[PDB]
Amino acid sequence: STATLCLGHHAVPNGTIVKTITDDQIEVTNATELVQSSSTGKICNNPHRILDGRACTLIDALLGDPHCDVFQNETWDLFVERSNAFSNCYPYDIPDYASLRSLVASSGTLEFITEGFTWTGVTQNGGSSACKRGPANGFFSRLNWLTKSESAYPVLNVTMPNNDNFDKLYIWGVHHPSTNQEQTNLYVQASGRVTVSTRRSQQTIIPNIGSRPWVRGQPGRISIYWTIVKPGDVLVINSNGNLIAPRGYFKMRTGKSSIMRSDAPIDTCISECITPNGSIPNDKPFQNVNKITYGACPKYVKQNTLKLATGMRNVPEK
Amino acid sequence: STATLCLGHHAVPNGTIVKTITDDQIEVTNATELVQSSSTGKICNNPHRILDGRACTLIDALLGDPHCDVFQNETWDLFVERSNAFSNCYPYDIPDYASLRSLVASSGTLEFITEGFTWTGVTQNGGSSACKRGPANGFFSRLNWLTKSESAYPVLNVTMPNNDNFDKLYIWGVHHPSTNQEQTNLYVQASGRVTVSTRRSQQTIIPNIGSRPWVRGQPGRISIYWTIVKPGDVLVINSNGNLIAPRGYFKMRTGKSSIMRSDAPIDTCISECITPNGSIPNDKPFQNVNKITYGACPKYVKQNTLKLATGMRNVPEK
Amino acid sequence: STATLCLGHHAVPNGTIVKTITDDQIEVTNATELVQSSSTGKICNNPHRILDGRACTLIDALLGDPHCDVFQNETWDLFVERSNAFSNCYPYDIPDYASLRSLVASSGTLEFITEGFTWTGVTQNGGSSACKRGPANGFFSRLNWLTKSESAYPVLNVTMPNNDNFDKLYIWGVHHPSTNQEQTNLYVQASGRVTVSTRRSQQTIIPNIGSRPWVRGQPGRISIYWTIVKPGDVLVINSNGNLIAPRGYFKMRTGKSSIMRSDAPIDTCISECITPNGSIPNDKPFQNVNKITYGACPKYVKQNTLKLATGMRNVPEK
Amino acid sequence: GLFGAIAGFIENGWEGMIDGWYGFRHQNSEGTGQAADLKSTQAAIDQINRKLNRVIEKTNEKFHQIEKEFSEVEGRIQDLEKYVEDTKIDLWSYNAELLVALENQHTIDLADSEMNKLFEKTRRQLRENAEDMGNGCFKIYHKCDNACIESIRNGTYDHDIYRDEALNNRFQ
Amino acid sequence: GLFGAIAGFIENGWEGMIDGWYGFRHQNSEGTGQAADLKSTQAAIDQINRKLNRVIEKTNEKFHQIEKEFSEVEGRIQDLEKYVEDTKIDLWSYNAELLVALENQHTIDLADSEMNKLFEKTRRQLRENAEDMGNGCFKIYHKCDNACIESIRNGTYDHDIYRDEALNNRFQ
Amino acid sequence: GLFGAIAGFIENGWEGMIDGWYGFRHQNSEGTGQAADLKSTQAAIDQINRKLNRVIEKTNEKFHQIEKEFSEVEGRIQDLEKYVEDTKIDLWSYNAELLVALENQHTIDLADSEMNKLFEKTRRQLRENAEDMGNGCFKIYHKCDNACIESIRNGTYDHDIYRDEALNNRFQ
Ligand SMILES: *[C@@H]1O[C@H](CO)[C@@H](O[C@@H]2O[C@H](CO)[C@@H](O[C@@H]3O[C@H](CO)[C@@H](O)[C@H](O[C@H]4O[C@H](CO)[C@@H](O)[C@H](O)[C@@H]4O)[C@@H]3O)[C@H](O)[C@H]2NC(C)=O)[C@H](O)[C@H]1NC(C)=O
Ligand SMILES: *[C@@H]1O[C@H](CO)[C@@H](O[C@@H]2O[C@H](CO)[C@@H](O[C@@H]3O[C@H](CO)[C@@H](O)[C@H](O[C@H]4O[C@H](CO)[C@@H](O)[C@H](O)[C@@H]4O)[C@@H]3O)[C@H](O)[C@H]2NC(C)=O)[C@H](O)[C@H]1NC(C)=O
Ligand SMILES: *[C@@H]1O[C@H](CO)[C@@H](O[C@@H]2O[C@H](CO)[C@@H](O[C@@H]3O[C@H](CO)[C@@H](O)[C@H](O[C@H]4O[C@H](CO)[C@@H](O)[C@H](O)[C@@H]4O)[C@@H]3O)[C@H](O)[C@H]2NC(C)=O)[C@H](O)[C@H]1NC(C)=O
Ligand SMILES: CC(=O)N[C@H]1[C@H]([C@H](O)[C@H](O)CO)O[C@@](OC[C@H]2O[C@@H](O)[C@H](O)[C@@H](O)[C@H]2O)(C(=O)O)C[C@@H]1O
Ligand SMILES: CC(=O)N[C@H]1[C@H]([C@H](O)[C@H](O)CO)O[C@@](OC[C@H]2O[C@@H](O)[C@H](O)[C@@H](O)[C@H]2O)(C(=O)O)C[C@@H]1O
Ligand SMILES: *[C@@H]1O[C@H](CO)[C@@H](O[C@@H]2O[C@H](CO)[C@@H](O)[C@H](O)[C@H]2NC(C)=O)[C@H](O)[C@H]1NC(C)=O
Ligand SMILES: *[C@@H]1O[C@H](CO)[C@@H](O[C@@H]2O[C@H](CO)[C@@H](O)[C@H](O)[C@H]2NC(C)=O)[C@H](O)[C@H]1NC(C)=O
Ligand SMILES: *[C@@H]1O[C@H](CO)[C@@H](O)[C@H](O)[C@H]1NC(C)=O
Ligand SMILES: *[C@@H]1O[C@H](CO)[C@@H](O)[C@H](O)[C@H]1NC(C)=O
Ligand SMILES: *[C@@H]1O[C@H](CO)[C@@H](O)[C@H](O)[C@H]1NC(C)=O
Ligand SMILES: *[C@@H]1O[C@H](CO)[C@@H](O)[C@H](O)[C@H]1NC(C)=O
Ligand SMILES: *[C@@H]1O[C@H](CO)[C@@H](O)[C@H](O)[C@H]1NC(C)=O
Ligand SMILES: *[C@@H]1O[C@H](CO)[C@@H](O)[C@H](O)[C@H]1NC(C)=O
Ligand SMILES: *[C@@H]1O[C@H](CO)[C@@H](O)[C@H](O)[C@H]1NC(C)=O
Ligand SMILES: *[C@@H]1O[C@H](CO)[C@@H](O)[C@H](O)[C@H]1NC(C)=O
Ligand SMILES: *[C@@H]1O[C@H](CO)[C@@H](O)[C@H](O)[C@H]1NC(C)=O
Repeated sequence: STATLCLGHHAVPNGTIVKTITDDQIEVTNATELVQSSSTGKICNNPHRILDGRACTLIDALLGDPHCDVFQNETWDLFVERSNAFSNCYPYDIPDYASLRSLVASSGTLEFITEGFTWTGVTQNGGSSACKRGPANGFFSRLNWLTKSESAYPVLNVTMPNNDNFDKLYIWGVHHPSTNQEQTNLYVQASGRVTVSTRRSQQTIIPNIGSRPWVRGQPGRISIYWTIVKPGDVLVINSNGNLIAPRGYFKMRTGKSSIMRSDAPIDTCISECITPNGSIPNDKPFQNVNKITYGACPKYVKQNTLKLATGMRNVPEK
Repeated sequence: STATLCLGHHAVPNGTIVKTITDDQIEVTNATELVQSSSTGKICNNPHRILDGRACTLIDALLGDPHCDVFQNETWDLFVERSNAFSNCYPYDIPDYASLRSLVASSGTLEFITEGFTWTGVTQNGGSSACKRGPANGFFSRLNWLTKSESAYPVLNVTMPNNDNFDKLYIWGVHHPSTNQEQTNLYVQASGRVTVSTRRSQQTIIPNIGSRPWVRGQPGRISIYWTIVKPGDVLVINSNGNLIAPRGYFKMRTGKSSIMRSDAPIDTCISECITPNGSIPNDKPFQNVNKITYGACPKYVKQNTLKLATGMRNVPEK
Repeated sequence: STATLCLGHHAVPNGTIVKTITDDQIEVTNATELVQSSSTGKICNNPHRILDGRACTLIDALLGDPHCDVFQNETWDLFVERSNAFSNCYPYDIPDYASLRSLVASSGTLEFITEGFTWTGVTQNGGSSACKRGPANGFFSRLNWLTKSESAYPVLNVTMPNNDNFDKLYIWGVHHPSTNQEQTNLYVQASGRVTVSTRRSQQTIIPNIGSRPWVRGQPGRISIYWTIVKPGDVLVINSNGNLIAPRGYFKMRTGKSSIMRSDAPIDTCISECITPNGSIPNDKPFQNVNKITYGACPKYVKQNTLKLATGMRNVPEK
Repeated sequence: GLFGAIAGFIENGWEGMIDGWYGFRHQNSEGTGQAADLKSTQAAIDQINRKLNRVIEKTNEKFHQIEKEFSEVEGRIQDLEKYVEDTKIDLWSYNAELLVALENQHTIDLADSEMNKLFEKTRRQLRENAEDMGNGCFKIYHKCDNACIESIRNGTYDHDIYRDEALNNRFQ
Repeated sequence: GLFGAIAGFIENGWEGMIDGWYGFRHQNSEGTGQAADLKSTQAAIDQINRKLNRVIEKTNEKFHQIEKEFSEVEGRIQDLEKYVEDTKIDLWSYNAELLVALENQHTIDLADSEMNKLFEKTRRQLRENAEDMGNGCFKIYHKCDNACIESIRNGTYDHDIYRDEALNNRFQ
Repeated sequence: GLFGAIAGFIENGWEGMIDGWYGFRHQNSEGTGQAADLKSTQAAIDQINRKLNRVIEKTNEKFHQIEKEFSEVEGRIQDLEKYVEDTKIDLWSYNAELLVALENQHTIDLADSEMNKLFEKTRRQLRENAEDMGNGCFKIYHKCDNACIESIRNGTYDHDIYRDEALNNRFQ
């Protein structure tokens, strides 16, 4: 006689729990994960040019530590510094180390162009037993340890023009003898001095004498400084003792290059996002892997799971 | 016999696309722009007291570079530095230039109050051809170049108390001769020294001899420093050579003053918000002109357009 | 025959005003406050270990200013510096005061361990009238003023290994004599020098002679420096004049320790959140008291009141 | 409100209903009365309470941070320290402003949705024995006594019992 | 839209309507007509205008801040200055994006709700004299001339006056 | 949900329903049956899918930034670098928490609304031939075989054909 038509919606056996504005816990038929919680443990090899420092920090590669000679003129979109890297050269110290490591990392190039420096009156290519290059005593590759020649040390005054359209990164330094005897013995003058200036700046640094803890057999140390010379400017280096001479310049460039500290193996895959814990998918809005990232990466947030509802509410069925 | 009454809503010929939570594209009858994306291209001379550097950097004006003496004691809500500004006085260098440019800009005034010198034993008002003051050899208006007097450079020791109720901004310097001959010739002592202190601070700078690239004919340079003397305190300058003396102080006020780098022309109009691209209306919540802004301004956002719906959904008719 | 049943909702006399998306002013039956805007005006003595600096600044406490010796080996979850704190010892300067005050604050411990340095050739435990430890002269408890002995002052060279499993914070300094007579009179040598280094950090300071404003009668100033020696490393101090020797080191710890500037009385109560204005409840999401906070604290916001509606709209009857 | 019940097709609220957020008032042979709907009221409160609890049981611990007040002028570094804090502050103030704004709007519409739910719930119970007068009232077309009115409120009402009587009164 | 009126059970909009947002359209003995509902239209307009004003009359002042462009490479300190500004910029960009998204979604549902409110306000007025044809139109089962329709639009329509006539047409 | 359909006037869900989110179930002279409403289901799925895509296909690139882990204690500058990243992190964690909260609350009401729309779409189709029993089912007062039910589900149901038969049953 009469018919009975009923309307309804579906439901699932085991649904998914989600958070709303009125439930930190309510159940839906289906949800999707907004937070990337897991990493592969490995760093993909490539949308990005990856350079594994191996046993070298970016700096030591920049200075030319003998074992870091392989990184000579190398480039990188992302340099990878390892936890077990070490230094096997002369004891050094860099005021504002972080900034140098940062600007070179950002530049992403170690292209060292050797210039024709004019060191008249001294002995070049200085070295030590703390930086062996094979059986012999060596020194940093991009540096020139100058010492006395024929019983004198000249008031050096050398000029080096940037007749190019790009910026030059000059990296030099001064040497800190362990004793006065060493000072006069190496540079003749009881007190040394290094002044490296451009029409835009100057950095007049004075050697410091005294005993420091033996590092690889050396009480002394080398402090390290840097200078940028803009196109149309000239570099003037004026020192009558204790100068660790440049051998040229590094070509500076702008891009997306950077540096990361990670022990994560480098694998052959393809992943936009890079974290110290490995590469990770960027299909999710957020991530809880590491706040350190590089490339196309999810915003790091503290929550480990964030469910976006993709189905109605789940209501059982009797 | 019967009637028919239909309820409806309007629609428009050409609607407006907008974004929602369930659509990145949906058409509504009307909407309004939330992102200010255009500038007149000029900086309205006001609410804000604007001051065009014209060719003077706030610093050069502070120091007193000859062509910048027109700015003597000027004030400003917003200083505008032009990209073609230049320096034509004695080659100088300021450690932490950024900070000084900042605290002065924030102070918004160049009010200079000359104080009683007390330079007994030296020659004052030293000058240079690199800082021509008319036909003559000049120097920064606010600085006093001291030199030997009658074959001797005293062990300077002057005191200047701060008996006022506001902080005083003293800006002095030290000179770096190009050679030893110059050093002794100008200051007699083979090594100069400048020590400016208060009961609260103390900064001692040592000159450094050496050759630097010629700038307007000079190989030497001046490193510039500053000191703030609080009320109740006193200034003491102690030097036996190489000091570039202060001539007084700058009044230090707090407010809404600031500085900006822009080549935008300063027209006559009224605009609360100023950007290097010019002024812009602040009736919208967001703006895409420049992240650099001064005054009541919309927040900067990457998006060049955000439409806020102001009417229902637009449903055409076949 | 009929019956009439009406449905309705309630309303209340004195309703509450709240803000929405379509109304900045609309009335609801009830709402709750989300902005903790008030104080007790006092800082609760618990949960956090609180330490009232009193008249002593954390620094002076660290250095060992006489009236600050009660603070020897003190610890704190939160150190509290007062506005009337004063320094009653020898004039001192600390290049980078803020960072020292900071790292020390975060370590939250003043545990000092006296080390057996051996100063051969000099006179120790030197003092000043500006360091009246009791009626007689004195000096910072943790520092050792060194002076000539039997008309000489050695090229000091003392080593101190870090054979522990933790980091040591050594704080030393250098003395700046008022005049040359003072320099040669106290340290014989006409120019002093202090060099403190590890296999990782090397810092060398050169004394700088001059007259500075009298403080507790002294033109001379002491500049303070610090040095962290990591496990497995070693400290080497080399000086032939002007060194203010370390007496040992401070244990360095990591935790939730911090410092705060206030004048708020410290009562006996329990408040998780602490602010300069005193403790304040943390049951509300936001607060308008002070942006400076310590502990589990509501985010500071400009808004002084934000009502969350907790009931329907209020529509009275007339 | 999206549902147009509260402050809508229901002219105004009852200051007299002090036992609930929702209820009925009736006028029958036996008199005029007023009960408050518990089920309905409880459902509004449970939702607003969970809504509230999400916003107030949460704070974050922050110990050593940066400084925020300075005794002297410094420059570059200090500027950055302030911008940072000022920036952070504006963004939370925005979050707070938005939070309540959103929340309050959903809160007003939820109370409206609950009122309406009770009304449709009631209308569906009455079937053909009553009509919606449009002022939030159903004109029940039969003699519905205090027992009949109770059966409607506690949801036991059998439209079949009064059906005939009502249709007679309706279509006459 | 959550209410399924606009772009829902109401096929489409009326481009002929230029003096209102919502309105009626009839076809009685006297022909056909069209009139905009001021009450309804204004309610939507008033709400959306308030909505708008909470977002436009507002901007804060910032004077001396941090530099944001640099002529030379510096390192650590500069990196931080850029990170800070960039971080700030993304957070606001995110806020703006989300504001319009939420706002718009709510604006579309609100306009849709106001349409439905009008429909319901009408249905209740007509009582048992009309039937919902399912397309936003009511079939009034009784001679309703221009006056009769006008009373409906102005809300003074007296359902009793036509109930009998109507009930006969409906159930015959 | 704001509409009171799902987890409301519709007691349960149908785990038996595997071809759609919404649907019809009947009982008539021929027996029972079940069919999913494609139109309805797709409308919800399409909306929710757009909602999702606004949140997944999107991430921005950041290369050189600031350090965030430190091997040594430094003080002022490092504090700022940490405060900055920490500040950034909390702001985003809050955004993520609020987005899903909002999104999910709106997703549950939308699915509920779409269920209500189908109910209304059905009620209007049936006109005076059926009655809402209050549980999401309609009692069709006339012999309605499989074909008759199908015409309803595919929306071609002709109410006139059964009006008389129905009116008799309803008011007798
Ligand atoms: C200032 O103090 C410093 C630190 O105390 C001090 O430096 C020390 O110098 C001695 C050498 O004079 C170093 O001793 C060396 O240690 C290594 C350990 O790996 C040895 O291999 C070296 O062997 C030499 O001596 C042997 C005798 O047993 C010979 O067999 C051998 O061929 C080598 O000639 C040597 O023992 C000591 O390591 C440093 N300490 C540190 C931490 O630097 C310095 O001498 C003092 N300054 C002055 C100028 O007095
Ligand atoms: C250390 O090295 C630096 C850099 O090489 C060096 O500085 C140079 O000094 C020379 C002279 O001492 C400068 O030469 C001058 O160049 C300018 C051109 O820009 C000319 O105006 C000068 O004029 C000469 O020629 C004119 C002819 O028209 C005559 O009218 C005039 O009287 C002069 O004869 C002159 O040639 C040169 O500018 C600098 N270069 C740099 C890079 O600064 C310095 O001399 C060296 N240190 C020492 C003191 O040994
Ligand atoms: C470089 O200039 C500075 C600044 O003028 C100068 O320092 C000054 O030194 C004088 C001493 O030459 C200080 O004078 C002292 O003032 C305080 C006042 O509070 C007194 O305690 C001292 O008392 C003396 O006189 C009393 C008189 O009865 C005696 O009873 C007592 O025993 C003392 O003899 C003394 O007068 C002056 O305070 C400082 N000024 C500042 C602000 O530093 C410095 O000496 C100059 N350089 C040199 C050494 O040439
Ligand atoms: C450029 C130079 O002089 N190289 C020296 C080097 C340096 O003097 C040293 O690095 C300065 O710190 O010294 C080298 O030997 C060190 C060695 O010298 C002996 O004469 C002495 O007897 C030893 O105690 C020890 O100091 C070195 O290898 O570093 C030699 C090198 O030629
Ligand atoms: C205060 C003073 O002595 N001013 C001198 C100035 C300074 O000595 C100089 O700036 C120190 O760096 O030197 C001036 O001269 C350049 C001039 O020097 C001569 O000795 C030389 O014979 C010339 O060829 C030429 O180099 C200067 O203008 O800077 C003169 C000034 O009086
Ligand atoms: C503002 O600058 C003017 C200079 O233009 C200052 O005027 C000088 O005042 C001193 C006395 O303090 C006189 O000896 C000079 O002759 C004045 N300079 C000249 C010649 O113009 C004035 O003192 C400064 N005051 C303010 C407004 O800060
Ligand atoms: C406003 O002025 C700026 C200059 O500060 C214009 O320049 C842009 O600068 C950014 C640097 O952040 C560059 O990435 C772009 O390449 C520049 N844009 C172009 C194409 O010149 C900026 O474009 C100006 N904006 C407006 C509204 O005119
Ligand atoms: C939810 O489960 C369904 C099954 O119909 C699947 O198609 C979908 O991908 C899941 N949700 C999303 C949007 O990921
Ligand atoms: C990199 O080093 C090589 C030698 O290995 C040198 O010839 C080359 O110039 C350097 N890079 C360049 C091209 O500047
Ligand atoms: C859109 O709305 C704005 C204000 O809400 C109004 O000023 C504008 O005129 C509207 N669009 C048009 C042109 O109708
Ligand atoms: C309810 O509303 C009034 C106004 O918001 C409010 O002040 C009162 O505190 C609220 N009730 C309580 C105590 O939560
Ligand atoms: C300070 O504490 C250390 C333990 O860390 C202890 O060895 C030393 O004796 C204490 N000094 C005093 C003043 O008690
Ligand atoms: C809190 O303390 C600050 C100073 O740090 C003061 O300026 C402010 O007015 C005080 N406000 C309160 C919450 O009492
Ligand atoms: C409803 O009311 C009637 C009359 O008051 C009563 O008999 C019946 O048991 C009630 N039902 C319930 C469960 O409240
Ligand atoms: C409503 O319409 C009727 C018929 O046209 C008219 O008599 C009455 O005055 C109207 N009411 C108003 C005030 O609009
Ligand atoms: C609807 O059902 C009827 C009867 O079963 C059938 O004739 C008609 O073709 C169907 N329409 C559609 C489009 O499914």
